Amino acid sequence: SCNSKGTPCTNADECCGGKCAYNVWNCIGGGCSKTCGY
Repeated sequence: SCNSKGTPCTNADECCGGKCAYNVWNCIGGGCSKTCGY
């Protein structure tokens, strides 16, 4: 059970590829929503 890119998560495990993290310019690390890369 995994997820795909563009999907919200809290850990890399949530991503079949292992790329869980948020990438924003107006969302400093600390209260954001990480997304899948692969």
